[PDB]
Amino acid sequence: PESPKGPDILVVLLSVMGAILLIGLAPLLIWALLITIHDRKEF
Repeated sequence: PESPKGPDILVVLLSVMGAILLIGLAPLLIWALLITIHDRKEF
């Protein structure tokens, strides 16, 4: 019935899937920021 309706697995799995996405975007965001920072430059 109420087998944890929060299977930590599914919740952990989603959170895991979320962490993976953040990790992948992390360097892109940092690179993007550096690039945006280097690409953006004023003018």
